Amino acid sequence: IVGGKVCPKGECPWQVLLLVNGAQLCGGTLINTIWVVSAAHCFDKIKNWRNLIAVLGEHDLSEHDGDEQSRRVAQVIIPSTYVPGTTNHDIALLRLHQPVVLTDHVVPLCLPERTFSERTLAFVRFSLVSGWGQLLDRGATALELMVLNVPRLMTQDCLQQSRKVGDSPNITEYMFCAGYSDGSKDSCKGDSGGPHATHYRGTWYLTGIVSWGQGCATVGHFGVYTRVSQYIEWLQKLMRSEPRPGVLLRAPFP
Amino acid sequence: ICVNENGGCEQYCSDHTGTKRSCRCHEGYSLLADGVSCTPTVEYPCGKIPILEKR
Ligand SMILES: CCOc1cc(OC(C)C)c(F)c([C@@H](Nc2ccc(C(=N)N)cc2)c2nc(-c3ccccc3)c[nH]2)c1
Ligand SMILES: [Ca+2]
Repeated sequence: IVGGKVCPKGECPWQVLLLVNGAQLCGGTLINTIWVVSAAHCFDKIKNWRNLIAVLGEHDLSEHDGDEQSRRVAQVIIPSTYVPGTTNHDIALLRLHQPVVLTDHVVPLCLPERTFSERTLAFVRFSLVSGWGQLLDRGATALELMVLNVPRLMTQDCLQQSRKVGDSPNITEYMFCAGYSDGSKDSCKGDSGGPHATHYRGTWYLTGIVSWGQGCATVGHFGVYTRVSQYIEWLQKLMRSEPRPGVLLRAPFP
Repeated sequence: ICVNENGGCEQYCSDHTGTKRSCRCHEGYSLLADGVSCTPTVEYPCGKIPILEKR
């Protein structure tokens, strides 16, 4: 996260840290005690599927304070329409091997209904994005969880306010722009998979996933987030399904 | 009704036959008798921050 602040311990309790062989991989969002929402691109280069860990209640990477809960990831579900190495359909649904225990430091973020997300949440201007990603473009990653408040833009406004860069990926209906074009504030590659959380009438909801952008906090550019509202029914159907052998599962989308 | 200011609902809104509207809540919440407000039914409802709630 560039240009944000430390999220006070316990104030981003749905934040997940994904680890592969103990190394920082990605962020994620807890949506109930066994399910985590992350980005599909987090998993393009994974070979050791059995070495994938989700950490809840994490805050500071340099210390163990007892609030951290580690779980093995039993399943990684990716939509059939996602193509590795490309930007569209950047979402993954993770099933934990054992539920996390809800505490003051581990709480799920509400996965909203599609209609409520499209007609109401999509119009809340500011939302929070968080993670242990880069503090600067081409800079070191954070030891303490960081959070940033970013405004959402309509895609027409994003494209008109952006610096026309060659070979740039298209912003589809499965994405949205959020952030600033002045080069001061943005989420970064190490924040990939993390939540874009929206407040509405005293409750927080999942609206986006840190997906992509041109560098980190690049002048003339905004962060691009997976538009979670497009995947509500796809996520709900999978959460009601029985686990299947093997970690990776490609599921039909829609 | 739902398209306009979330039909007055705190959380979810469903449109019915005529000027009928039903508000609903995420699991771990119950709808109050005002028919719009959602109250937690569990210790750790989704989207609420315990350290801020208890403060
Ligand atoms: C579908 C993903 O598409 C991507 C396309 C990219 O560039 C385009 C312009 C082609 C790109 F740079 C990324 C990087 N992510 C990222 C995220 C947020 C921002 C931002 N400014 N808000 C900028 C970049 C990235 N993340 C990883 C990664 C993260 C963890 C584990 C494994 C890989 C690799 N690359 C992803
Ligand atoms: Ca720690």
